[PDB]
Amino acid sequence: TLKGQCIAEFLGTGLLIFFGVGCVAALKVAGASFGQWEISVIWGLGVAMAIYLTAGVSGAHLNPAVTIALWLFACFDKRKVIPFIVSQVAGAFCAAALVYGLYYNLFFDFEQTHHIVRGSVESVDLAGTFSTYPNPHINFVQAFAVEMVITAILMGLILALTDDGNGVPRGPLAPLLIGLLIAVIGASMGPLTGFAMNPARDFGPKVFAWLAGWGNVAFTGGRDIPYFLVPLFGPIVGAIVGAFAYRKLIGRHL
Amino acid sequence: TLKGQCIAEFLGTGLLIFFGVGCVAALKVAGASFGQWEISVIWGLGVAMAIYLTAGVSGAHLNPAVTIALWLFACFDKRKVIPFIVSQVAGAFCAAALVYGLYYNLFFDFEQTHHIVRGSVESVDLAGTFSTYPNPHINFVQAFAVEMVITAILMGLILALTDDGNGVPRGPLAPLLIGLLIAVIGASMGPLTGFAMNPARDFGPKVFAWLAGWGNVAFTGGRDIPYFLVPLFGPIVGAIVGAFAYRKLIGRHL
Amino acid sequence: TLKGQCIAEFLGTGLLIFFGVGCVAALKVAGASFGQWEISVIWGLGVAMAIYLTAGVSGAHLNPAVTIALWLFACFDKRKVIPFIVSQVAGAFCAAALVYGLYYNLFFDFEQTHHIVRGSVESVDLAGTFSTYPNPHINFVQAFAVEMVITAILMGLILALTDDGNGVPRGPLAPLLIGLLIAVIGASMGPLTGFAMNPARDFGPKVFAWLAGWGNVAFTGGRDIPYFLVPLFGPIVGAIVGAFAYRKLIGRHL
Amino acid sequence: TLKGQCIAEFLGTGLLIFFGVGCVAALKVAGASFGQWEISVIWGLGVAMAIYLTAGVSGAHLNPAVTIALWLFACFDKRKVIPFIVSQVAGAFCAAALVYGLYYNLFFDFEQTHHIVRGSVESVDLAGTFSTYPNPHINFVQAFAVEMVITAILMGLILALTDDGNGVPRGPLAPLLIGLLIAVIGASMGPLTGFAMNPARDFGPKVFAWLAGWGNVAFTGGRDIPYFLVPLFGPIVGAIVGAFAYRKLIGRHL
Ligand SMILES: CCCCCCCCO[C@@H]1O[C@H](CO)[C@@H](O)[C@H](O)[C@H]1O
Ligand SMILES: CCCCCCCCO[C@@H]1O[C@H](CO)[C@@H](O)[C@H](O)[C@H]1O
Ligand SMILES: CCCCCCCCO[C@@H]1O[C@H](CO)[C@@H](O)[C@H](O)[C@H]1O
Ligand SMILES: CCCCCCCCO[C@@H]1O[C@H](CO)[C@@H](O)[C@H](O)[C@H]1O
Ligand SMILES: CCCCCCCCO[C@@H]1O[C@H](CO)[C@@H](O)[C@H](O)[C@H]1O
Ligand SMILES: CCCCCCCCO[C@@H]1O[C@H](CO)[C@@H](O)[C@H](O)[C@H]1O
Ligand SMILES: CCCCCCCCO[C@@H]1O[C@H](CO)[C@@H](O)[C@H](O)[C@H]1O
Ligand SMILES: CCCCCCCCO[C@@H]1O[C@H](CO)[C@@H](O)[C@H](O)[C@H]1O
Repeated sequence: TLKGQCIAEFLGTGLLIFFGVGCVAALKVAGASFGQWEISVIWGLGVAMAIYLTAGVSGAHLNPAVTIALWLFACFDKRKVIPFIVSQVAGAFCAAALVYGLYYNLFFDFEQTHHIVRGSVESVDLAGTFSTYPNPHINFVQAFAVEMVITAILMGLILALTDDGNGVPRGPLAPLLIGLLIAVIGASMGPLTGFAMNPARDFGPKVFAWLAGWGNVAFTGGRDIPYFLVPLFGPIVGAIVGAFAYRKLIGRHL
Repeated sequence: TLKGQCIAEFLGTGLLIFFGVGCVAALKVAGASFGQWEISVIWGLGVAMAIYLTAGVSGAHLNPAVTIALWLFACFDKRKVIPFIVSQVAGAFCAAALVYGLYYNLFFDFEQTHHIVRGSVESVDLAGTFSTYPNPHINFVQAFAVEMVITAILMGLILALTDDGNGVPRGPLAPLLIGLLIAVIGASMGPLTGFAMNPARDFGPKVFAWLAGWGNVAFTGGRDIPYFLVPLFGPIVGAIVGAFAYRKLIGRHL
Repeated sequence: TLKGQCIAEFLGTGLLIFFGVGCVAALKVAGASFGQWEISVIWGLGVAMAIYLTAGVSGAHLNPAVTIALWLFACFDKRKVIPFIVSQVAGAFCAAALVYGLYYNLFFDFEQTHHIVRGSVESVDLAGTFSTYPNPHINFVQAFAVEMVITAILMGLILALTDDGNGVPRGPLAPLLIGLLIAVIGASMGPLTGFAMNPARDFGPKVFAWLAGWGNVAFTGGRDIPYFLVPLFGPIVGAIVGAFAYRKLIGRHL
Repeated sequence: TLKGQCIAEFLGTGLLIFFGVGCVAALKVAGASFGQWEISVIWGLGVAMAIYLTAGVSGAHLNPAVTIALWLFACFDKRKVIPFIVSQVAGAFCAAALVYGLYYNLFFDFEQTHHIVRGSVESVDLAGTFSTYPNPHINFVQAFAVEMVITAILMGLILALTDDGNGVPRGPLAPLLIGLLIAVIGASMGPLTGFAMNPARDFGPKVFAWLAGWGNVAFTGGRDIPYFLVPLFGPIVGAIVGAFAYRKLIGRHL
C-alpha cells in the first residue's frame, strides 16, 4: 500500500539523516574527534540501517535519484515516483529539524564563543552540518561533475550488489555492503562536495537550515551560482548514467 | 528456566558494561586515543557480543527498558520482568566494580597527578567512566528528551532488525547489526547525554561509583535536579514509544 | 565471453583504484585525517566492492599477479592471461586519471602553497597519491622482499578464503574477508612499500603520474635503481610462492 | 594427520603475530597513527584470518591456553596437546623474526635518533613491539589478575560463539566474531597488560626479542619479578576458568 511505503521512505530517509547530520553536528559544535573515514562510515552505516528498516515495505529507495533511476530502468511504478520523492524530502527535512532540536544549545554556544554570525558567509561552515557545500578550490561545474560521477557509481554498485544473477547472491548482506560502499565513496570523494548524491538528503536539510537562521547562504553556499542545484540535479543525472552503465557493460554479460 | 535466564542476563549486561566502561576507563585514566565513533563502536560491538552470549537462553534483553517494552508489546512473561531487571542491574553493578578493580591504580595515580578530589564536582568527569552525564550546555528536560528519542529509535530498530516478516531475515547477523545501530546512535547523539538508553547500564554503575568515593555527585552530576532520573525513566518511556511506533507505522504494513 | 570479462576487469581494477588513490588524495592534498589503519581499511574494502562487482563475470582477478598465479596453479585459461592483464592495467590507468580529474585543483593549490615543484624529487610525496614508493630507510632489495612476502600471503589467503574444502565455506562473505585481509596487510606492512602487491595497481597509475607532470621520478621514486620494478615483479614472484605454499602446506592436507 | 595440523597451527599463529606485531612495529618505529581501538581491531581481525586459514585443518587453537582448555573440557586428544603447543610457539617465534626482518632498518634508525640503547631498561618500549609488558602503575599480581580474567572471557565467549546449541548458529561468521571479541578485550583491557592471553603469542616473540639484542629485559620488562611468567601462566589459568564457567553457568542451561 502506497501510504505505508511513503511512511517507510519518510522514516528511512529521516533515520539516515538523523545519524548523518548528527555525527556532523557532534564534529562541528560538540568538538568530537572524527576523521574523513569515520564521518563516511557513520553515514554509510546509517544508510544501511535505514535500508534494513524499510526495504521490506517501500523497497528502500530513500533517494530521489535512486527512485527516478529505478523508474527509468527497473520498471518502477511511475505513479509511485512523486509520492516517494515527497516522502524522502519530508523525512530528511524533519530529521534535520530533530537533530537541530537535540543539539540546539551547542549551535548557539558555539556561534557565540567563536563570534559566528548565523546567516553570514562565514556561517556556511556550520550550515554544512545539514547539507553539502563545494570545496573552496572548485567551482559549480567541477562540483557538478563530482556528484554526477559518484552517484553513477552509487547506483551502478547498488544494482551490482542487489543483482542476484551477478556472482553469489548477498542476501541479508546487501544493505550493509551498500553502506560500506557509501562509506568509501565518502572517504575517497567526500572532501570535494560532501558526497551528497541524494537530492532529498541535501535539499530538505538545506531548506531547514534556511528557516533556522542561515538564510540565503544555506542555498548559495556563499557563491555566485546557487549551489543547491548541484546536489539537486547532479545526483539525478549520474544515477541514470550509472543505472544505464550497469545494464549495458555488466548486466548484458550475465 | 528463569534462574538460568537471570544468570544469562546478569552476565550479558556485565559483559556489555565490561567492554563499555572499560574502553572509557582507558580513555580517561589510561590516556588511550579514542574518538566519538570508536567509543561508540566499542560499546555497540560489546553489546553485540553480550547478545550472542545470552540470546539463546534469556532472549538477551540486557536492558530494563527493553524488558518493560517487550512485556507491554511483545507478550513477554510479566512474571519474568522484575527478575530480569534485578539481574541486569546487578551484572552492570558487578561489571563496573570489576573494571574499577583492574584499572584501580590508574584512577588514583591520575587523580593525584591532575589534583582531582574524588567526590568533588570536578570528579564527575572521571565518574563518567561508569555512567552517563548531561553535556554542559543542556538541562534536565533537554537531556530527558535525548534519552527518550534515541531509546525509541533503539527499540524501534531492534524490532525492525529482528522482525522476520520485514524484508529478508537477518539470521545470525541480527546481533551484530544491533551493535552497529548502537554505534551510530552513540556517535550521532552521544555527546549530549552519553547515549545511556539502558536504566541498568547507568544506575548500577552509578551506584558503584557512589560507593567508591564519588559520593552524591555520582547521582547528581553536580546539578540541581538529580541526574540519575533521566537515564532511569527517559529510556523506559522512549522504549515504549519506539516499540509502539514500530507496531503502528511499520509492522501494521507488513 | 572474453570481451565481457575484460570489461569487468577494467571496471573492477578501476573501481579499486578509484577508492584507493582517492582516499590517499584526500589525505595528501585535501588535508583529511587518516591513520595507517583507515587508509588500509579503505583500500581493503574498496577491493572488496570491486570483487562483488566483477566476480560473477570475470572471476575478479583485478591483479596481474593473481592472474598469472591462477594460470600456473588454478588451471586458468592462458589465452585469457594477457587480455586480463591489459584490462587491469588500463582500468587502473583511467581510474587514476579520473581521481586526478576530480582532485585537480587541490593538487595545484597544494603545490603552490607548499612550494612544491611537480616532477622534482620532493614531489614524489604527492606522486605517492597514485602508486607506491619505498620507505626512506630501505633499499631496492629490501623493498622487493616486502612486496614478495606480502603478496605471497595475499595469494595464499585468497585461496584459503575461497577454498570450499577448507573449513565452513564463506559464501558471500569471501570478498569482504579478502578486503579485511588486504586491510591488515596494509596496516602491518604498509609503511614499508605502500602494500602495492598488484602490478596493475602500481604501473598504470605510475604511468599516469608520469604523464601528468611528475616525469621520471614517478618511476624512479628519486632513487638509483628504478623503483617501478619492485611493484612490477615482486608481486608476481610472491603470488606464485603464495599459491604454491597453499597447495603444498594446506591444500594437500584437506 | 597430526603433522598437517601442526603445520596449520604453526602458520596460523605466525599469521596472527605477523599482523599483530606488524601494526605495533608501524606504530613504534614507523610513526603511523594508531589509537587503542585500531591496534585492537587489527590484532582481532588478524586472529580472525588466522582462524579462517587453519580451522578446517587443525581446528585453529593458535593458543596454548585454548589447547589446554579444549583438552580438559572439550575432549581434545591429549596426544595432540604438546605437538600443538610447540607449533604455536614456533610459528609466533618465526613470525616475530619475519616482522623484525622487514622492519629491521626502522628499528635501528629509530633507536639511533632517539638515543635508545637496545637491551637497556628504556628499550622495553620498543621490545613491546613483540610481546606484552605491564602498565607502569601495576605490579606482578595485579597484572596476573588481568590476563587471567580476560582470557577467561576469551575462552568463555569463544565457546559461546561456537556453541551451536546456543542461539542461532553463526556458521562462517564465527571466526570474524571471535576477532571483534578480541578487539573489544584489547580496547577495554589492553592498556593494562597488552591483552596477551596467549602463552605462545608472548613467549615466542619474547624469546626472539631476547636474541635480537633486548637481552634480559625482554623477559623481565625491567621489573623485580620476571614478567614473562604472567603471559605464560595467567592465560592458562583463566582459559580453564572461562571454559569451566561456560559449561556451568551457560551450557548447563541450554
Ligand atoms: C518541524 C518544523 C520546523 C519549522 C522550522 C523551525 C526552525 C526553528 O529555528 C529557528 O529559526 C528562527 C528563524 O530564523 C531563528 O531565529 C532561530 O534562531 C532558530 O532556532
Ligand atoms: C524538489 C525541490 C525543488 C526545488 C525548486 C527550486 C527551489 C529554489 O529555492 C529558492 O532559491 C532561491 C535562490 O537562492 C531563494 O532566493 C529562494 O528563497 C528559494 O525559495
Ligand atoms: C562487588 C562489591 C563491591 C563493593 C564496593 C567496593 C568499593 C571499593 O571502592 C572504595 O570505596 C571506598 C569508600 O568510598 C573508597 O574510600 C576507596 O577509595 C574506593 O577504592
Ligand atoms: C531500580 C532503581 C531504583 C532507584 C530508586 C531511587 C534511588 C535514589 O537514590 C538516592 O538518591 C539520593 C539523591 O541523590 C541520594 O541522596 C541517596 O543517597 C540515594 O540512595
Ligand atoms: C585519460 C587520458 C589521460 C591522458 C593524460 C592526461 C594528463 C593530464 O595532466 C597534465 O599533464 C601535463 C603534461 O605533463 C601537465 O603539464 C599538467 O600539469 C597536467 O595536468
Ligand atoms: C606491463 C608493464 C611493462 C613495463 C615495461 C618497462 C617500462 C619502463 O618504462 C620506462 O622507464 C624508464 C626508466 O625510468 C623511463 O626512462 C622511460 O621513459 C619509461 O618508458
Ligand atoms: C629465524 C631465526 C632467527 C634467529 C635470531 C636472529 C636474531 C637477529 O637479530 C640480531 O641479534 C644480534 C644478537 O643480539 C644483535 O646484535 C643484532 O642487532 C640483531 O639484529
Ligand atoms: C614453553 C615455555 C617454557 C618457559 C620456561 C621458562 C624459561 C625462562 O627463561 C629464562 O628466564 C631467565 C630469567 O629472566 C633468563 O635468565 C634465562 O636466560 C631464560 O632462559
